[PDB]
Amino acid sequence: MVNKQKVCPACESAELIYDPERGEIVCAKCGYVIEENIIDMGPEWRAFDA
Ligand SMILES: [Zn+2]
Repeated sequence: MVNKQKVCPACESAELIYDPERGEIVCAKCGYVIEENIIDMGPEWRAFDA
């Protein structure tokens, strides 16, 4: 994260789009993802025991 953080830093295409299946947000132009891990709590997904 650096500066505003939005749009496409790649192609200059401000149209992005969301991806609820992965938790992603991609470009609507070049195809480029932005982030794809929109979470940080970790209920029951990492580490296992008992
Ligand atoms: Zn783009």
